[PDB]
Amino acid sequence: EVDKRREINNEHPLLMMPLYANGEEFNQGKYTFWGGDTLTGKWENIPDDLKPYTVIQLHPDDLPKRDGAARDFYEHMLEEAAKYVNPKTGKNEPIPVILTVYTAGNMPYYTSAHWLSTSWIDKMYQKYPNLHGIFSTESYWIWANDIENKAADYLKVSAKNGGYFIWAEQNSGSAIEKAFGKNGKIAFQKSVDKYWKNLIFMFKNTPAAEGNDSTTESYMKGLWLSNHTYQWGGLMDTWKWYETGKWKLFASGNIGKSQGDRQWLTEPESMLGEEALGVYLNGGVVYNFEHPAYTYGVNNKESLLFSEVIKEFFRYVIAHPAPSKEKVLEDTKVFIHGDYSNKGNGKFFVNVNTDREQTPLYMTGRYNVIPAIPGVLKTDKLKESVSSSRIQIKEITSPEFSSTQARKEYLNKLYPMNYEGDIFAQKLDNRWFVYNYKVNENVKQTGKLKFNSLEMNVEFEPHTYGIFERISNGLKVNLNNFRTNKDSLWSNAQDANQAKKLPQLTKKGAIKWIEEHYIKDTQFGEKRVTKIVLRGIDKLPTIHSLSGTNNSYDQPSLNFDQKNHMVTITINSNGNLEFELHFLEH
Ligand SMILES: C[C@@H]1O[C@@H](O[C@@H]2[C@@H](O)[C@@H](O)[C@@H](CO)O[C@H]2O)[C@@H](O)[C@H](O)[C@@H]1O
Repeated sequence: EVDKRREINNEHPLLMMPLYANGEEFNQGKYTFWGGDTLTGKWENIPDDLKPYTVIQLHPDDLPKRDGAARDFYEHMLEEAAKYVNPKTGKNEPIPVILTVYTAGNMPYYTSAHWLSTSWIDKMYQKYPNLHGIFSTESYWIWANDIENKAADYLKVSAKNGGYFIWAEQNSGSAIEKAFGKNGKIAFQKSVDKYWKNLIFMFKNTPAAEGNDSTTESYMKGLWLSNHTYQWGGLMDTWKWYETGKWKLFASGNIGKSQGDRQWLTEPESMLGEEALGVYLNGGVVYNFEHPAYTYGVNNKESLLFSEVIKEFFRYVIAHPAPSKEKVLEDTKVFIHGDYSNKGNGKFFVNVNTDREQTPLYMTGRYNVIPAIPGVLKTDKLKESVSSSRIQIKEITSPEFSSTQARKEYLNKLYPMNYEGDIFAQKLDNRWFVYNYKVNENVKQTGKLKFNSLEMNVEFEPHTYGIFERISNGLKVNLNNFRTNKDSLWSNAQDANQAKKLPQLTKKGAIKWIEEHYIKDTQFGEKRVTKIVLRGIDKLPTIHSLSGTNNSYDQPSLNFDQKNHMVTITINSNGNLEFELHFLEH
């Protein structure tokens, strides 16, 4: 094993920071990125506390589809990264980079990445110590005849150099199963046997109409737990709103895949945090997002989605490392072996822990994410673990998984009910994680959570998550319900028919909209109410260390009922929020 170029694990998580090449400007002799970020400027902007956990991911986007274009662009940017000087200290501090080397099956009619040989990648790794890895993303819809063979070579060249091969894919058309050899293409299977410690496997939740979110995430987790990948994570994509045909928030009717650039702007900001919790709570540690202009920003500035949701979430997962492999193994009661593609794909989990076929959220944390690996793989390394002795490893073809009802009846024997209410909640140590699981329905949810004898009842609007930690002197609360008003994008359309017929915003138009109406002159959402009721409290709690998104919250209201030893906390806000309540139990 050659020494790893960086650590990627629960204590050293990874936020990929995408920069997409502007191929139009490349044709004009310029080296630029869509949205106006620069490599140096973006890196400089990254808060210093996050720099150790953040890597610039170059993507070749619409560079010309000809030999040399991607190499030229990439070499230019690798040089810029390598030569970077920290202005505050005058020292050369090479910027860490991941290159996107494979996408859309590397077809020459789809991507300039086609013309990036493994020889060239090896050369770049050897020339640039700051090249930490290479990335393959989104080939499920164009599963090239040699994709597994190519993937083996990317993993091997990364292992040769101590870098990581990172692959983001969704289980559409059995993609994840095929990657590991389902249909007899076993080169990557063999590569992973040798080099899994240099592999990161991520979901890519883009193709949302196909509903493969839960099954792909199950596989990512299972592959990690069974030593087929070093770590896992996910790429969470606001284009899901386009893929599923949604339009104005909460509006009825479906417009199909007709208004892409309006659609990728509309997903509520805080919903990205809801998605990211599924990674974190299940031991994943690598995070990436699209569309980058909305999820990260433009012109070397942070979007509000980034500053108020993603940045704060990522800081949280650094301060509170995700559960380790050992911990997740100890907690796992059921591990599935077999192909979801033969058991309804995403339908497998509908009415088990997801509320519908097309969602990136869960409706209960009772089972967490049930880990699985494809049928082609073996569970030998899983069983060799000192931490796997109490796991029931079950074939997906088992009677226990034959129907929705059978799944719950089986899982309920091993995963006890641990809260009440129709809401998502999951407990880790002294922390309850809660969110409203509605996607595009304006419906409040309620739940009853306990910390031993202390009862906490919550009421949440959609697009709201919270983290409630019992601390020695009371409760720490982190709340995020940040959701700006996107109705302006949908003006002039009273119904779905009209919305479908709107003029296209276009890619350039959406970037401009972000600049003119999101980075500045933002149409913030209305403050909305969250309720928290604590029962079993001695005296009126005190509030401490209150902070959050500027101008986004009223002072929380505390109403203590001495006779009933309870307090009702009413919050009116739209943003991230943090505070501690200090109290004793009765
Ligand atoms: C092949 C992929 O292209 C880009 O993503 C596409 C988006 O640009 C958009 O068209 C959505 C629509 O749902 O589909 C995408 O496939 C890249 O961002 C991605 O990394 C792939 O290269």
